[PDB]
Amino acid sequence: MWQENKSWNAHFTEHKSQGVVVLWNENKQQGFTNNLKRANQAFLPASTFAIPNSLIALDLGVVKDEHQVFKWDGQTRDIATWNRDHNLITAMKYSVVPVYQEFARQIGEARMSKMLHAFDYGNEDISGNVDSFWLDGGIRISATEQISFLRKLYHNKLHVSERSQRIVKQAMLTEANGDYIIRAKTGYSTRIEPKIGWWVGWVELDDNVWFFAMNMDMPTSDGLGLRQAITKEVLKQEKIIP
Amino acid sequence: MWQENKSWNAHFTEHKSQGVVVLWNENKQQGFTNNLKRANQAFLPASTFAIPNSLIALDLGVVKDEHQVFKWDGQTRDIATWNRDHNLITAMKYSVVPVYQEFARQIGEARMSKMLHAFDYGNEDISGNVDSFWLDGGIRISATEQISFLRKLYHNKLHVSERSQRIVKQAMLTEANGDYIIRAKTGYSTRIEPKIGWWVGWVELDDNVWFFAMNMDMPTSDGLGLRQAITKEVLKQEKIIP
Ligand SMILES: *C(=O)[C@@H]([C@@H]1NC(C(=O)O)=C(S[C@@H]2CN[C@H](C(=O)N(C)C)C2)[C@@H]1C)[C@@H](C)O
Ligand SMILES: *C(=O)[C@@H]([C@@H]1NC(C(=O)O)=C(S[C@@H]2CN[C@H](C(=O)N(C)C)C2)[C@@H]1C)[C@@H](C)O
Ligand SMILES: [Cl-]
Ligand SMILES: [Cl-]
Ligand SMILES: [Cl-]
Ligand SMILES: [Cl-]
Ligand SMILES: [Zn+2]
Repeated sequence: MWQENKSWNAHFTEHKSQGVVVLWNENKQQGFTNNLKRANQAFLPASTFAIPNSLIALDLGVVKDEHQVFKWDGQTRDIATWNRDHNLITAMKYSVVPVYQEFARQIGEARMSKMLHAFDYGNEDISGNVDSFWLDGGIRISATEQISFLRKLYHNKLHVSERSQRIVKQAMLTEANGDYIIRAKTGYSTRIEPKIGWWVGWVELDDNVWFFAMNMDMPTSDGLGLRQAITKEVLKQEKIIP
Repeated sequence: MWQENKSWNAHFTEHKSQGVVVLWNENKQQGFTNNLKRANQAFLPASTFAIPNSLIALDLGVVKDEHQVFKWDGQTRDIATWNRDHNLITAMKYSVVPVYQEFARQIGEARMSKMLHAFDYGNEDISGNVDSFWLDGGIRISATEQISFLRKLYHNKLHVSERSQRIVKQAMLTEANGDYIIRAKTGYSTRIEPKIGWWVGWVELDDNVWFFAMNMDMPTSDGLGLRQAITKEVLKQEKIIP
């Protein structure tokens, strides 16, 4: 069911990094990770919460479709890509928290809490601000729990409309070529130690789907690109992508 | 509305090719092409008919979803990738005609004809075999008419279910990265002269969509890569993609 491949640790060490990568082979129903312990340690989701947030906002009508413009509120913020108008697609690409904070406010505590339990998402705890608990509140999720959640979304098995799940998987589109499609979401948790980076999603092949969930210590922002780089090095090592 | 930029002809001549590239800027409602007349010249759609064929097959229940497997019929054909099982996604990726011919037969002449008129697709003429009319029958469509049809598909404004249009646009996914998304379908018409290549689809940017339809004379198969190459060289020249 679960095998620990410690050879993947070389990909972390070669970049002076530490963390965990979790892969799940959907065809054979087998999981693989370099660190079974960290694979099951729960962290703040941070921007990876964009996925369940978007599904709920769509299903409840808070967002009509992927085209609806979310106008800038005027306030100029630290990340330049947030200082512009956005829709559901671009909000996910640039992890525009103000947009998702508005999503959560209109959803409300009671509906957020019920939906996350319906999703079986993480520790299902929204303690803190209804609109920042995924950044500095009580919600925690592990890499293996991210896989379980992503597998339901892939199969349209989440307790929301099929349309909601199709739209969010469209927004998750990150890379595509003749060899594979990657649908994924990055995360960068800074408000509580340990500071970590996330990359969760899956790789679509012609005849299989490989889900992945990785997190790594991120004491500084210069190594953010290692989230994708280390994951792809493991994918390349396992001959899942060329 | 329309503007002719004859400088793009260099991209055809430098490859000893002739053809047309038609671009449509969705935000500005403006069109650009190297050849206004050939932009309106109608040809057999060939494999680009996979788009309306898939929409109809989905809307009528011929195809249940993008996962339904269509078993290889055992008949060994010249294109190896056709000699395997396929779903709606890999059927479009590998242009598997036998799959689409099975689609057409189950749709029927009467429903095929009614839907192409509802789609306002080309000259709406299905004369010939119900399972080969887009290959060697009477249907004809121009590059500008392809854009007209694709614009309706993008906006979910075709006379089919929204789910049907979302699934087909997922199957059209051809390339994606941090700069753009290309949803498109290639074509290669070899049954009736003149032999031509097609590439129709659109480029998704953060804040705009650039629809494109190109076709070119294809006397020899070694030029098939020029369908994408010439299109991307024009896209680069217009600073649409890096
Ligand atoms: C979500 O976790 C946070 C935001 N998400 C990300 C991320 O997933 O990378 C960032 S960092 C952002 C991405 N690249 C930008 C950059 O370095 N430059 C443009 C120079 C910054 C956000 C912090 C959310 C909690 O804020
Ligand atoms: C459709 O027009 C025909 C098929 N479509 C294509 C095509 O769009 O390329 C081919 S060629 C085949 C599939 N893609 C491969 C390719 O482009 N190269 C590797 C060069 C090989 C078919 C002929 C249909 C009517 O047969
Ligand atoms: Cl933040
Ligand atoms: Cl699992
Ligand atoms: Cl998609
Ligand atoms: Cl053929
Ligand atoms: Zn060239």
